[PDB]
Amino acid sequence: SPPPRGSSPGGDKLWQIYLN
Repeated sequence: SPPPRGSSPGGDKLWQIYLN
């Protein structure tokens, strides 16, 4: 998922579910 997080809605959403 996009590293900056808050640069892509789905990116941050599936970030917090993937690395978090």
